[PDB]
Amino acid sequence: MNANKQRQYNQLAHELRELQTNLQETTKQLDIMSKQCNENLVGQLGKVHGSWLIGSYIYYMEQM
Amino acid sequence: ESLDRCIDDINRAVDSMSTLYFKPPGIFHNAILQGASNKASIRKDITR
Repeated sequence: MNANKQRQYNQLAHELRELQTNLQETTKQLDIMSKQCNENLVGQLGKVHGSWLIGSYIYYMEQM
Repeated sequence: ESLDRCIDDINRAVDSMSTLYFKPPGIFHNAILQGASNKASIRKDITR
């Protein structure tokens, strides 16, 4: 086996392990981001504010 | 004397009644109430 290719493959393995760790971190951050978006941005803020706005719209449209 | 000072107290009290001023309503009060007063009123206000 060629020693140069040996060192190339070792470097490849190290870089791929670094990639794996970085992707694990990315997955955690994306899970947190999804939690913040679906549950809070639209789940609580969006739903409540939209409910208020549509209720007011209906009230004042029936009061035309 | 004491009866006279009580007369003065009554005069001061009724004077204070006269000086009392209750704040008249403002702008959006009138706007929303007339826009919720009567059907003709709400139409006139939504026009205005």
